[PDB]
Amino acid sequence: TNDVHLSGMSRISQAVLPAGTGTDGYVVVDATIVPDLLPRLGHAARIFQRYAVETLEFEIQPMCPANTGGGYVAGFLPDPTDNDHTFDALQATRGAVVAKWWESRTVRPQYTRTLLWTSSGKEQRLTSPGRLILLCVGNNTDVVNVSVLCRWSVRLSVPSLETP
Amino acid sequence: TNDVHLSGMSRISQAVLPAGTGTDGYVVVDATIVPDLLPRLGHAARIFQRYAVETLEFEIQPMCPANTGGGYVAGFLPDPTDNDHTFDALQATRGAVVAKWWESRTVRPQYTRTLLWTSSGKEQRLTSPGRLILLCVGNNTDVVNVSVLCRWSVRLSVPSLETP
Amino acid sequence: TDAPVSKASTVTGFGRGTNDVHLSGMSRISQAVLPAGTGTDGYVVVDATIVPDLLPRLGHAARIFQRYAVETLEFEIQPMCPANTGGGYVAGFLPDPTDNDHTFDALQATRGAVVAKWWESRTVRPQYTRTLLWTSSGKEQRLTSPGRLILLCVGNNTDVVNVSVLCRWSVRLSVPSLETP
Amino acid sequence: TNDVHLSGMSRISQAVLPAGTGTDGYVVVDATIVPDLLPRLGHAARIFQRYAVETLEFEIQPMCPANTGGGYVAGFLPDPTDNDHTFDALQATRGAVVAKWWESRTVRPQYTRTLLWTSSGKEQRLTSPGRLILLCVGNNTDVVNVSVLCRWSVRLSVPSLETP
Amino acid sequence: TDAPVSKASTVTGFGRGTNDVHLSGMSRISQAVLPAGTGTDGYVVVDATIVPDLLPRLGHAARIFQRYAVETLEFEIQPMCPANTGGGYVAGFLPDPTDNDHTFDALQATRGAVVAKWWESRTVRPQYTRTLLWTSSGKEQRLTSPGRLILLCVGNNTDVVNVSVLCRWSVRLSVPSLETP
Ligand SMILES: [Ca+2]
Ligand SMILES: [Ca+2]
Ligand SMILES: [Ca+2]
Ligand SMILES: [Ca+2]
Ligand SMILES: [Ca+2]
Repeated sequence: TNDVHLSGMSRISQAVLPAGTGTDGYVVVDATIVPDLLPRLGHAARIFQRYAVETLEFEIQPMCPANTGGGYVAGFLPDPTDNDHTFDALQATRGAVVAKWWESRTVRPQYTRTLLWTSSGKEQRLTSPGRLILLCVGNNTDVVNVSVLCRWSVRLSVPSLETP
Repeated sequence: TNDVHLSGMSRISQAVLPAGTGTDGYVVVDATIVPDLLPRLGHAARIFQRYAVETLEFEIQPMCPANTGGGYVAGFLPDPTDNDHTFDALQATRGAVVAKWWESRTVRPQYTRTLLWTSSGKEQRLTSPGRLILLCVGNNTDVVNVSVLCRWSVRLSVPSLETP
Repeated sequence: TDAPVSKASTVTGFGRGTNDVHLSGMSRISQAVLPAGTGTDGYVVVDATIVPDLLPRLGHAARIFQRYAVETLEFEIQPMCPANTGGGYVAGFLPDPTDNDHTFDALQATRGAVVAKWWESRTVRPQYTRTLLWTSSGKEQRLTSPGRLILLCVGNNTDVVNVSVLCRWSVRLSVPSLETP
Repeated sequence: TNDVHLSGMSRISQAVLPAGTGTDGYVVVDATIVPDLLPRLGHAARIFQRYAVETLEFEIQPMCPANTGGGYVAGFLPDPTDNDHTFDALQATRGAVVAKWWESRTVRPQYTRTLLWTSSGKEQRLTSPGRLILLCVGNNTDVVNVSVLCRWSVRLSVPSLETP
Repeated sequence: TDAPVSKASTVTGFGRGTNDVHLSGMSRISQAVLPAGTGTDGYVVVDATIVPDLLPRLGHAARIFQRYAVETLEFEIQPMCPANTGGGYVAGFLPDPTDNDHTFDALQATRGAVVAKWWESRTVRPQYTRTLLWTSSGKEQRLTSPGRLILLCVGNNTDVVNVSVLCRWSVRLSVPSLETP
């Protein structure tokens, strides 16, 4: 048919959290997972109309001095409209992880296996499988550079060219 | 999987219509059927993101003297965005009933079986299967204590804590 | 193929719409609230000419059709007054829209007329014309409406009566068009 | 695997030949068929490294009055390095067509089915299946608006983002 | 029939030429005359890149075709010197046109290489690429030529040697065109 199964890895966000401001509940990476964020999927969505996320797995890859004594929590809220940035909301979601700033982690969430829309629109629940939230649980002694890699396996369909 | 199946009866609305304030077309209960209204299902959906109604059967218990004069009509619009609160909408829809103020009737409605969302959004078309309306046909004589009990049976999924 | 001066038109499917819809349903043609003591013998509670405009969901469907034929027509008087009220009502269907006589005898003559007390419901199964009737209005209304429902008070009423006249229509529209108000 | 199959029609070139400027042998469209020219396939190949043409069928739509005087000849050299832009090359190759300025013809060419590259290189012999030429046979009378639409069907591989 | 504004073109047989010719033959790719005493070890007697231009009768045929595939290639070294001359020759076919190494070991490594004395003839049955190669030149010559024949003096020659390198090519041209110099 018209379906194409693409996959790859991408860096949705990279943030330099300064030393001393790593207070609990402070959002570090609060990103909405739309095809725009992923570069290869960004190019591939412009030539299609409806996609479905078959597999989505994030990786937190902090790069900090070992003297850093803080921690992070990572989660994937499957509701793009959600504006809650509390620890309990993250931890309740499937696949949420808690770790120290010197340990990379993997988040395996529960994405909705439905046919979404590549393009943007008025309602975000039809255009984004969810949104990733990372909170700095503990105060960090040193500046921490955090990178949130993503591994996606979408199924594009309904061929059509579009514009940003 | 995560196909939590729940069922049970719950009072969506308790209304006290005063005597002599039953002008025809007066709306007694105008409730958008979201999981938050149902007590047990409210707690259930506070820890889930998606639900899908599998069996919905409202039943009306008015506690009134058998000699009271008046009547009630009940219906369930399968479109939450509809704001029409007249007898025409109720008589048009399927499963609507009309009865005397002392009778108990079951409003077996036509609802959607897709996967809706347990939280608010821009449109209610993905958050609630419809809207229940109860209108006071004729002028009541005594005081009316009506209670609408909802026999619901939904299936939840996508575990995630939520805050109202 | 050659290049002609002007090529032939290629509109094939023009004026080939559907000419048969068996629309049916139930609707309230009249709602009345009689104050106590005003139900004098002969008072006209309901005087409704059965036209497609009167029926709400049938009006829009008849707007896009020329002729309709009533296949099944039934009325159901449903008073909502208590069982302690005194008086009677009579309900009937005059098959002549131009008739303006409003008396108990006139209704009683017609087939299917019902006489009852106000605390009891009745169904008026009438005699209507099966022929095709035009949807739109005209000089003579006898080509547009099967008849007129009339509901009278047989006797003086004691309490306040809230009657409701329901109709179960079943038409078969044809001759497609886009009739306009 | 990574055998993304795509297909569709796309206008490689829109040309406006002025009236009275149709000297015989004038080249209207001289396009090397790289994926960049095709709009949808351009976006597709910006996120891939190798493609392999599986079905290539150009079709010419000139919008001209039926009474115009002149003609067009079209061909597809399967060698991108060829710089000959004369009628001899077109009449030699397979699938070439000649017609009046108001007629639509399909240039069914002889192309290579190997795996080419989506980016530039020292030689075009591994980056494009060939070169399309459209020549103005005879002198045009009116103004000519020619559009060449390419029915393409390629298979991409080796995912990698590229910048033009 | 009617008279159209402009009649349709009637060119039917356009761009339908033959795309398969199995041209074959034999030709001399190099003729050398070595003066006595100059056949020092390692001297390059023959260094010939096998291209359609080099083969005389194949050049014109490849001028009217795009891609050719070598189906059978064989070389025959035929010295014409007497039997009283001392020294040896080595002949081989490097399958890489860009290779410029000219040593005895390089030829000896390849399959089909021959080493002989000057008063004796040998046939070089080489290993060539069966794939389709473009007739015309380009940026990379590895898509245009199967390889390069190299003939060296193994040892110092005593008399004057007149060697002659013959090639038995057998190609299969395709993808018709009118390629130009
Ligand atoms: Ca779109
Ligand atoms: Ca939510
Ligand atoms: Ca009419
Ligand atoms: Ca590249
Ligand atoms: Ca060439």
